[PDB]
Amino acid sequence: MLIAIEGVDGAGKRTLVEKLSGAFRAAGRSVATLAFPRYGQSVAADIAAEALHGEHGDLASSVYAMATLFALDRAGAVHTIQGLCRGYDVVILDRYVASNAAYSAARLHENAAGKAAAWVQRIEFARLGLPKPDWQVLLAVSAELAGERSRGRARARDNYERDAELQQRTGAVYAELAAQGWGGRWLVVGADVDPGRLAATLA
Amino acid sequence: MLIAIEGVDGAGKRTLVEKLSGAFRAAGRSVATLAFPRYGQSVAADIAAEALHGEHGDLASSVYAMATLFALDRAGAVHTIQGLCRGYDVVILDRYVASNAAYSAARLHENAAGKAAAWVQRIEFARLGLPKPDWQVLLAVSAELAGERDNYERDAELQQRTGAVYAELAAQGWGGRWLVVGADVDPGRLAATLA
Ligand SMILES: Cc1cn([C@H]2C[C@H](O)[C@@H](COP(=O)(O)OP(=O)(O)O)O2)c(=O)[nH]c1=O
Ligand SMILES: Cc1cn([C@H]2C[C@H](O)[C@@H](COP(=O)(O)O)O2)c(=O)[nH]c1=O
Ligand SMILES: [Mg+2]
Repeated sequence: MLIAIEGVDGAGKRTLVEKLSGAFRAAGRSVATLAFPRYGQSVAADIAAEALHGEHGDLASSVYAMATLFALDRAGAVHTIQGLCRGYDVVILDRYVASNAAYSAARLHENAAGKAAAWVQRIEFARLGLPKPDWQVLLAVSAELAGERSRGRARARDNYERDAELQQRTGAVYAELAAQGWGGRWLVVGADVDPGRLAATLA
Repeated sequence: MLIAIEGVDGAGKRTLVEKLSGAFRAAGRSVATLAFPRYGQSVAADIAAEALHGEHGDLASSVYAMATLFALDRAGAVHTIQGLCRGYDVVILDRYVASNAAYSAARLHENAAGKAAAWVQRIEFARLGLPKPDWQVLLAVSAELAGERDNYERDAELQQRTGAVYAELAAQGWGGRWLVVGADVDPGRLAATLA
């Protein structure tokens, strides 16, 4: 059971993942969680983070270069994810493939029907062989509240987080992805969602 | 001993790799060779080539992104390089870390003493762990002779400036000692000089 948690920056994903893990375990299911990008476990991830903070020359200026590094990070995580799914009943991922599609489209002012979304789909699911998630849960939230959360919980904000319009468009692209079942079945929830009920719903 | 053969497209690196290897073997030394980018064996390498052919949107428009891909390709070969270095007296690499410094600087109109070349050293050698070559052999060729024999290959201006950064990397001893040679260099004398 592979579950992916998606959403904009400051949406509260970490928290949702926490509550959901407990609920699942409460219902006796073994849970494992993994977050992307894998800071500290991937050079591709680390360079991506440093790039979002202005480092590495013109790296961050390329939408596809950034998407590639995140995709390369997940690719190096294929055996890790398969290993988790084998050792636990529920594997929960804080951010996954859909993140790349939502942000890349948003940075290019494209929607779910744009080239970037389709490109991410082919690259990660078809070529890099990333395991399709059984569930993609979009934690939808107020753009203002999310923006403020990042501002408060800030370590300094990167170039994506300081881009209020990028965040709004990313929220919108996410909604389109969820509505059309991009990459599988989605579940849209709010911050005030009941863990136990959500868990019972997903599993 | 780890040896890297550097040079622009059309310099004749493969031929030199072949001759130098035969020379070392004749001198009673085992030799293994490896070529970069590892097209067909690396995803980073393949995406880079594809990007150089107009694929993957705006990826190729970024100098550092392209540079990062070639470096990640080399990173994936560290274990292979370390295995060769343990098994053979001489390991010859057709294109290595200096290629990234040369092409990146050339794309940015920088010189061997600039930011990009310094960046490549900080990334590949220390962060990624690529062994620093004992010798970097530059098969120097003028733009005219090279021109006589993707986005990069098609750019003569880029090829010319790349040759220029190579000439400077060699003079400044970027990443270690260098040797400049021509496609007519005598294998035996070269092997004796590198021994
Ligand atoms: C995982 C991932 C993140 N991103 C974006 C979303 C975030 O702005 C940023 C970093 O991811 P994030 O999980 O927000 O990291 P941090 O812990 O540093 O806040 O990059 C992508 O564009 N694609 C991806 O595949
Ligand atoms: C290995 C490597 C190649 N390149 C380049 C030069 C070539 O134009 C292209 C592919 O190399 P190739 O022609 O030897 O197969 O990528 C870099 O810019 N940096 C590197 O580190
Ligand atoms: Mg974030």
